[PDB]
Amino acid sequence: SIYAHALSQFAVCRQPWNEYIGLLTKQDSTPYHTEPQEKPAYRGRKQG
Amino acid sequence: ANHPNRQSGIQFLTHYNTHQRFRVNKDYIDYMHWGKEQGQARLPHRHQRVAFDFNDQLHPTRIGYAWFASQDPTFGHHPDLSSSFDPNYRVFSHPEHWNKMFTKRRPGEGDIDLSVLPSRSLLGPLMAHSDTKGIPYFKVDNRGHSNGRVPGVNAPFFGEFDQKMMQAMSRPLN
Amino acid sequence: NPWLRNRQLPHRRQMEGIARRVCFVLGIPPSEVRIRNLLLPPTYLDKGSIVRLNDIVFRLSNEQSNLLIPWLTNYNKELDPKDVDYTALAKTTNEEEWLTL
Amino acid sequence: KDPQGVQRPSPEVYMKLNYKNPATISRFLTRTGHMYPADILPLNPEAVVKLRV
Amino acid sequence: RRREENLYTPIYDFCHRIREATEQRKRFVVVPSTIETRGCARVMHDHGLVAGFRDFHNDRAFAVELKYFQGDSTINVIEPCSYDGRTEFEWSPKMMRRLLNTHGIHNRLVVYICRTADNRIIDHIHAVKENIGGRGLMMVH
Amino acid sequence: NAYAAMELAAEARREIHELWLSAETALEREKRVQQVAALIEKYKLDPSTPREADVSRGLGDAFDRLLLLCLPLGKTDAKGTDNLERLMHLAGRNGRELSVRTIQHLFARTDSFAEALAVFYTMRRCHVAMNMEAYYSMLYSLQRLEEEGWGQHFRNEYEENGAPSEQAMDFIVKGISNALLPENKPWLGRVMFQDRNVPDRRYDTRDFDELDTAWTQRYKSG
Amino acid sequence: IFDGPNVGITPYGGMTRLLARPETSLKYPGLAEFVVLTGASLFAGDALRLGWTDLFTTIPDMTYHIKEWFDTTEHMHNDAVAWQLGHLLETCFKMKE
Amino acid sequence: DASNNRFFRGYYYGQRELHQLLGRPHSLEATNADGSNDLSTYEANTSQ
Amino acid sequence: EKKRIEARQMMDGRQALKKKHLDLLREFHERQFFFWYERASERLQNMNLINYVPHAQLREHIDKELDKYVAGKNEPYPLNFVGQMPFLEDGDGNIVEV
Amino acid sequence: SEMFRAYVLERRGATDVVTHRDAERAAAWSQQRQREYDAYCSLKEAPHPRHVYARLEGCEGKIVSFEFVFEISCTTTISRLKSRILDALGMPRDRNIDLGWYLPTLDTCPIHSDEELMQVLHTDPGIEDPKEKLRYPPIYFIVKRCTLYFSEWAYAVKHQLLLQSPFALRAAFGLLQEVRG
Amino acid sequence: CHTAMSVLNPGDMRSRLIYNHLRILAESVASGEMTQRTAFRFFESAVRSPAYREIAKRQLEG
Amino acid sequence: VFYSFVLVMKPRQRRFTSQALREIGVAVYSNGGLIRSITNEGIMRPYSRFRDADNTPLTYARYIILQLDMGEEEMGKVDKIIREHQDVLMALKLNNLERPVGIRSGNKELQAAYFPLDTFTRLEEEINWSPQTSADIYTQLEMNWKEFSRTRWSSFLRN
Amino acid sequence: EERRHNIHHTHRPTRPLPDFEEVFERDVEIDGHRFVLRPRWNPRTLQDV
Amino acid sequence: PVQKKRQEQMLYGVNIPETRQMKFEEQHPLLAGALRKLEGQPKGFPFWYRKYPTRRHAYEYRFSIPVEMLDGYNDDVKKALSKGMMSIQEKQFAQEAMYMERYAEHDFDTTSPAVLAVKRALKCRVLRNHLLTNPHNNIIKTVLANTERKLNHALRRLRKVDFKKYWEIIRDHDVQDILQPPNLVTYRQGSYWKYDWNAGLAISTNLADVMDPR
Repeated sequence: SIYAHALSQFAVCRQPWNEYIGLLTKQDSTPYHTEPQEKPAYRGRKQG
Repeated sequence: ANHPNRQSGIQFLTHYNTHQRFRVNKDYIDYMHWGKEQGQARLPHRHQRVAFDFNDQLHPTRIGYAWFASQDPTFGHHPDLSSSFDPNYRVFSHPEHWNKMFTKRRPGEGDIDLSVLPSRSLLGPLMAHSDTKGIPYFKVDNRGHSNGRVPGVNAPFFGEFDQKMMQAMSRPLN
Repeated sequence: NPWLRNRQLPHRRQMEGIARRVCFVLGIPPSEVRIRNLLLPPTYLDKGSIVRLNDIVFRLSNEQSNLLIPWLTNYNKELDPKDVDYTALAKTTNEEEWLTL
Repeated sequence: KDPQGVQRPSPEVYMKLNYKNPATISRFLTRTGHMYPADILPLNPEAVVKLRV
Repeated sequence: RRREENLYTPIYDFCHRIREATEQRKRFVVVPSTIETRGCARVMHDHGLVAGFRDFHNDRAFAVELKYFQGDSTINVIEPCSYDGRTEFEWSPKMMRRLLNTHGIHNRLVVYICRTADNRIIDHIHAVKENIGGRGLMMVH
Repeated sequence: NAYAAMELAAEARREIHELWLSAETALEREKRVQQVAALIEKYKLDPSTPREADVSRGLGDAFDRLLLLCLPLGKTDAKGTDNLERLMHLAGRNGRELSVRTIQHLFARTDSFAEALAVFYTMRRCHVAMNMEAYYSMLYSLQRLEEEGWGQHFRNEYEENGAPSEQAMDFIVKGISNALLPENKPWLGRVMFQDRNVPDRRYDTRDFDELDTAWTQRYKSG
Repeated sequence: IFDGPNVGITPYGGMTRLLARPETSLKYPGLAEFVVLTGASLFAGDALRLGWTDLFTTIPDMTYHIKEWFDTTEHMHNDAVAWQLGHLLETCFKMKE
Repeated sequence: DASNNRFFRGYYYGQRELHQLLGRPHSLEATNADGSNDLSTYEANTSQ
Repeated sequence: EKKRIEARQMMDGRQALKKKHLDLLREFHERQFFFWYERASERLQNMNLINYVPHAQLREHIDKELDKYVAGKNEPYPLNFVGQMPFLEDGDGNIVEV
Repeated sequence: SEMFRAYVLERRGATDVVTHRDAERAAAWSQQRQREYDAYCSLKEAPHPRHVYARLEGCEGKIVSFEFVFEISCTTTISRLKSRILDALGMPRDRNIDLGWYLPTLDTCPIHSDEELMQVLHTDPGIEDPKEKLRYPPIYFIVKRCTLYFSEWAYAVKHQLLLQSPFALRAAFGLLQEVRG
Repeated sequence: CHTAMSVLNPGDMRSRLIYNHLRILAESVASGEMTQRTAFRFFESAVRSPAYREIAKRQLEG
Repeated sequence: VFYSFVLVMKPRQRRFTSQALREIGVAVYSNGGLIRSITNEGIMRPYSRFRDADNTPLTYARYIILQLDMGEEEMGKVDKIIREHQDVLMALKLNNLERPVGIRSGNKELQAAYFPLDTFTRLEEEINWSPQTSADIYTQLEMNWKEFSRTRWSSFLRN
Repeated sequence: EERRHNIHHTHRPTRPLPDFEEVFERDVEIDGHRFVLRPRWNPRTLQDV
Repeated sequence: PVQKKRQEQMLYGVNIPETRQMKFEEQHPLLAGALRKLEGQPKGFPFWYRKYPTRRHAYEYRFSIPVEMLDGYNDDVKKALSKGMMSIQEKQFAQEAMYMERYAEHDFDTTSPAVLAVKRALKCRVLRNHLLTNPHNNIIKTVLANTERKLNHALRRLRKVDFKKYWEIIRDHDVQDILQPPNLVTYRQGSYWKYDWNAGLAISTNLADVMDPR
């Protein structure tokens, strides 16, 4: 743009929701994170 | 179907040239070592699937973050942009690739093709090393992304992310 | 072909090129050269095109034009609705070159 | 993580998997010289080819 | 692969894809993209048998989105009219008019889909409306 | 310490700009080449010079316009190709990479063919990693050399006649017959989807100057 | 962006009313002239504080969720409708926690 | 002919042979009510 | 008639485009050729450093080699391809030092 | 290939040992390269006397120019540069000020640290019109103000009110006060 | 027990809504009107709140 | 390399070893091929006793490495020449040296698709590592890379 | 670009084309404010209206 | 005798026709002028690249090394990349590329009937002599028969594309044996001529040049 320039100084950045919601205090938090074990899958009609 | 070699069933939802999976001469499946993450060994691998579930993710768009500048400054790597993703990826299958049939199946025996798995040997990177920088420095290639200018990949991305496909199939009312 | 028009009128590279080539051959000074395009309707010729052919390409003041070409006064032919846009051309990006002409 | 090791051996080893490295052959066999059955000591198929050769 | 086998149509296989992806309760199917196929798609989306569809001007394929209700599909059964391409079934206006009638009550439940002499893909109800006969494609409800 | 090196480099660039702003017929091929060699041997721009007290660090951007001040090589000796590869070698040491704009105008500077090859070979000796930029700038320069040869031929034949032949005309229109990287198909000469033709014509000094001055005004305003 | 004296015209689109509500004169005296004269953007926060609108969300692709929430919904009686809509509003678009 | 008579626009024996002879591109499920996807080159370059 | 003029407009367009594609493919090939030359030149430079035994130099070389282990020297001895220190033979190949 | 044929057998103490006949030569080489690296890095820190252009970001055009020596060995130097910039701009020295690099590619970077700043000096040769004669190579900085003052703000808003069609400014004010009633 | 311990994230169980779900299903396990399996599969598939998982990402990690 | 050999030979009096290697060399030159390296090694003690023409088993034998460039047609001739010589106990042949096992498997080569000229330029030694090779060559290698890469063009563009 | 190189887009055209030099006035000075580029309004200043 | 002659002429070596040097000179006179200056002196810029548009185009030295790139190197290297040093498979690819170049209508052409016909003709000859030596590998009996069928197709398409190249291919490689209609029964029903109806060239002739249509 040639001139929006006046607008640009009082212009507003867009707020950081991704990490804000990342860093919200959570009720599942754990001192040391553990990844779940692997869940049971369906191996077909004979296996269940 | 109780016949052996007919066990892979009838799947239409494959990408192959027959709807009968057991006549397909391209990819022979492997019942013993396969199907950790796909459930059954018959069913297509995650990257090859042509039909998609409700609460499951679908295929990542390949790249081959700069273009998100207009977005939330925090927003990380969009879960569907993948550096390396191949729809054509040969999964190692023993009955194809390591085939023990003409042998007594003792420890070393069986015929193997090595063109399947990417080489972990040091020989490759030693043999080919050069003062001239790589292909990307040299900009050897024409073309680019095959769809031309793409908002996620080549050019910058503005407005909104739609991760469900809701706008991507809609019906023009006009 | 509305398809084949988009290319037809020269690229800027070619206009630069032709310009300095004329500068070489004719001896014309490269300081003052003005190289332009005039692109006419496909199947016929309207008033506007003839006016801007008479006026600009050859320099003709209206009196020597009415002298030399009397029938221009009775000539009303103008672009048909179907033929309006022959002038307006599709703008293609440079990373798009493999797709559209 | 590797049911059938594509990780074993680590890269440099491949270099020495030729005919002139008795030592480096030997680290993949038994005390008798036989190979290990696939599901005992799993090896990258490259390594099995180069080794039996 | 051999002689006695049926000769498949990208209608036959269109239908069996949709059928099978309805059985495995998938939300999207990738499907062959020819003319009467996306015709059939539009017709089904009119009658509300399908959640939506799109053609991306991809050459081979386009994609349909399936609809489920009360735990199962919106599609009871979907069957192609012809097993071969070597067989071509013609629907008289009276036949298509018979389908509509269930012992004296007008019944639009089941949908049958046609080519026309005019290259349009229609349901049997519009066809009957203007009394044109058309070539059979499929039936779905 | 090396602060002194930089100061003397300020005197250096002062007289580089002094001689570059000449750009006159008073500056002949011979004169320019020997004036340049004189500058180098005054300020010790050889690769022999130690890392500290190396005069070319503190010539910013005066370096490349000193570098392309070498380019047309006078007719005395094959000595000329060395002045150039002195400068370049220093660059290789100091860490300053050669900008593509710089070497595009560098080929745009070339008068004859063997000279263009001389330059390409020179930067082969200097451990410059060849790109598609290098290659295409080279080809472009060859092309304008021949377009120049034929431009000359036809103006020459026009002078002894007084009205142009039709060959002169269609040469003017479609350019060189069977050229590489031609104009009629613009999509060929490209590299990053940016079009590469700087080298297709000669540039005066004020052209170069125009580009960077434009850049500077752009900064001072927008 | 309510602007257009910047393109040499008077603003159009009705937002003028919103700007002249006695409410806005109360909360932000002078803002009305600020936005009408100077073309200047307003955002979520300020639309909220002026009470122009009540509802706000940070959820990705809200549209899908609205769709599939109203698919699981059942009757058409205006009690049912009132509750379904209202519950949707309260859970996402009204700001708590 | 193939416009007013349904028996003509039957593909896999009549129309297929014809299109192969005349050199149009054709297929099972086609655009034209015919086997034909498009005109052949003679038909595209010649006003009949 | 109208249908045919636009059908051929489309066709000629498409044929034009596949010409353009043709130029692009040629051009791509040249490109990856230049690169090929970059690597290949580079390798052949290194192959120019190989000392090939010519027919004139044969027995000289053979004998310089048979004397590699001559059973006495002042300097450390080179190993094998199997990485062993083999038996040091004197002139004429008798087994002198083990 | 003549590297790999170069191993050798020597006795150290009581034991037999295999060694590269050239090992220590390669060691001397790598050592020299290390010392060169050091010279080069140390020289990148050595005093850099460059001309400075600084453009204040905002609707009020101003560009400060001065000659400045960058001493990049012993943060404090960045803040010396900032203090100076402010001295020329006419502001107190406590302004929170973001320096940024204006690239010749027309891009921009922040500079948070000195180790960076050294590399902005090194990487950009400067781009200058020679008719204009500077004693040293210039650089081009942008200066972001992390704090607007009221005076500043009003300046910006005046700059925009002056920038749009007066007839429509006056008109639209009329329109607002007519809707308002 | 299963409704308390066998279900990850059964919403907020204090809210009158999910509470009434639980109440009704319980009274239907007693008095044999439903099978435990059916009542449990009911309980987890009961309607809670739009975009439920994405609201759950605002509280729970796993 | 194009081809390689390991030649296990009976440890005779030197004039005989020189003669025999001249026979083999002349058998290569005749057939229009070249010799990259004829490498000598000592008299070693193998794991298998070998018998020579006299059927007298041998505890010791001299090892000799051959590296050749031929056509594959008349290397047949060279081969049945070599194996038929009385003083060559064994010969093992390596034909795999242009495309060895470690390359051209699922885009393993960066910046190219199977560039053949890499392993041809090379000698056998660096394709197949000998036991004594340690981390030390990792240094030597690059002092020989960087160095090379500096002087190549300068040295080539001389003439 | 069109303005320079295309006659049919400048002289007596079908539909009008804007001219930069006409739209904008370069380097304006108004009461302590320096405008690089300011558009042309016939009542130039607020005082003038 | 003819095919035999083709194999002997592949075996001992092949050559690029100076046809290509010629058209290289008349098409790009500048580049050939440069190379003309630079003979014998080592080049760092490959002027000769237009002469070899495709990787496959350079068959005279192994791994697609154009002749003039070999200028400043050792002559040992020159003997190392020479024809005599090719494997057999490489040599076949040589014969194939040279012929494919003779009948190609543009450089990157493969799919065209002429090119196809020639490549299949060659492949067929190779497999044939192969089977002459080592009698039972029925894998290659089968591959030979399939190649032959695909050759039959390519040729019967050629004679309706242009017939003189068709002719001289048959005269070069001596395949008239696979154009012979298999058996009288199916020939009598006009299913030998029926072929090119299917292939779609049945009307392709463009009379007016030959056989006045009146």
